[PDB]
Amino acid sequence: HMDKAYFIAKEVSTTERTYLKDLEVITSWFQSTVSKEDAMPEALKSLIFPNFEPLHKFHTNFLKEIEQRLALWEGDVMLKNIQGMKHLAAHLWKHSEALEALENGIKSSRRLENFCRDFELQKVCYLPLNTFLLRPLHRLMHYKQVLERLCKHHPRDCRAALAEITEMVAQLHGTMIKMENFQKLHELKKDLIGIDLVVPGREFIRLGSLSKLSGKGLQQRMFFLFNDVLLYTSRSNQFKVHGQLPLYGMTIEESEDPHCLTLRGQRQSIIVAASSRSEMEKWVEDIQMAIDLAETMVHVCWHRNTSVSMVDFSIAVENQLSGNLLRKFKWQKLWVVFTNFCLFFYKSHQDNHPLASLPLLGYSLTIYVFKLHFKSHVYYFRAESEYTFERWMEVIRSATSS
Repeated sequence: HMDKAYFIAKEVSTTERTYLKDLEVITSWFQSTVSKEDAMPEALKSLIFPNFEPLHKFHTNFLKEIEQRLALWEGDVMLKNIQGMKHLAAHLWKHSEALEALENGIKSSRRLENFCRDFELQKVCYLPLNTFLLRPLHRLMHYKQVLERLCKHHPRDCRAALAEITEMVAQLHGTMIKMENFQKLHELKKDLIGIDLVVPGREFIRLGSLSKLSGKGLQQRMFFLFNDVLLYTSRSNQFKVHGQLPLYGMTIEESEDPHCLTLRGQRQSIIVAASSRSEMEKWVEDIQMAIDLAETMVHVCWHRNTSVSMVDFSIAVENQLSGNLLRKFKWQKLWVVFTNFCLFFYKSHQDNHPLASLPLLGYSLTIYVFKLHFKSHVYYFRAESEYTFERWMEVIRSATSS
């Protein structure tokens, strides 16, 4: 074909091909590492897997339907299977129950904790294990994004799919946010030492690097502003918390005694130096808005002096885009995955092991070929189409520089 409509189907199939590959990190890869141990209680094993395997055996049947229509071309398949997913919503409502359960067992069974982490260190678990339990619900969003873009292009059946998906996703908007802020709350507690942070009435705002001022000089420390408490590190294996600063009620003002600002709390007060001008201006609004309302990416941020928000996290999720393109410096052809604001390189399509991974924080996008410039490391990327070159920068530029 030779138009923007057909090119969409490629994006769908190519991102569906990795979606299944993510389920195969559970219905396949995590499955065998469970049956080999028999260490997971039959109460939990019959709670995570029964709600997951049908997703694979269906979306594989979806994939055989769409890729078939691709081969015929060189619409209806959407509304057909989208109407079919409605017989899967029940499973998706049991995901939040699972993620909460998968942590109550790690907080008790020391075997499960020592094993789950040991599984996370496998080279198929390219993302933290918890995030894989969300993918069945994330594929709901990226179906909306595709079917919306069709209702913009085409000048009747696509209108049914964007209507069906919306009502569906907006109904699953319940768990998709509860367990959304649950994961990045729990995973944060796996990188922070000296806390012992899972309060039911607690949310996550943002985190990042802010060169804290001290009597000595300036000291770059990590800052994790939560709903109620902003806490910070002290620079062994993980990040050792220094002190806490309960928000309500504190006063934050600008300063001159370095492009910075102070934070006078009702208890203790500290002076924080920003990384830029809009690193301050970003941190300020996130802080005061969490004060007024009160009435890993960690190592990447720390090592590059940038901040990441829940506001930011949901952005690099709506901007998930997998597919093929070519890469070389001053061509290698490889299957490339974009997820959690990070690049992932694969040898070929049907792999299950990342060749390498490019952390896209601080990288600048410039110029069917774009270029990801950063400090000294410079990469060139040639996309395989005209729409896929637009769509590639579409997700990258929105996750990298702006």
